[PDB]
Amino acid sequence: NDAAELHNVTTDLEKVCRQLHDPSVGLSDISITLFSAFKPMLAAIADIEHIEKDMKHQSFYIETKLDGERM
DNA sequence: AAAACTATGCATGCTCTACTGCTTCTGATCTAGTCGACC
Ligand SMILES: *OP(=O)(O)OC[C@H]1O[C@@H](n2cnc3c(N)ncnc32)[C@H](O)[C@@H]1O
Ligand SMILES: [Mg+2]
Repeated sequence: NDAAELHNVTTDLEKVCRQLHDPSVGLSDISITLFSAFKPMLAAIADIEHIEKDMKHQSFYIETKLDGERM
């Protein structure tokens, strides 16, 4: 039931298959752990007209986009 | 004076050791292409 969630945090099939061996027994809490790769949060295209509606009519942060690798 | 034994030179074959030329193997180099991973 909770395997995609664990893989989004560990990115290691071995841990997913070992920890989640019994379907009945789940994982109490799954979160980013040290020395375990986590799938980075990505960004979606924006239509400038509705930008405010996308920010729930509140303040937002503007930053520059950098041309390089993600680490 | 005549005959028998021996010495030395030379021809002859076979065997062994350098030098030139052809063929093949290795090393080194360059050029073209593939793959990982990102975006
Ligand atoms: O087009 P895309 O989906 O790759 O864009 C997202 C990527 O953009 C890079 N990036 C650069 N600067 C930022 C900031 N400030 N925040 C988030 N992402 C940023 C990342 O590499 C990202 O995956
Ligand atoms: Mg980028």
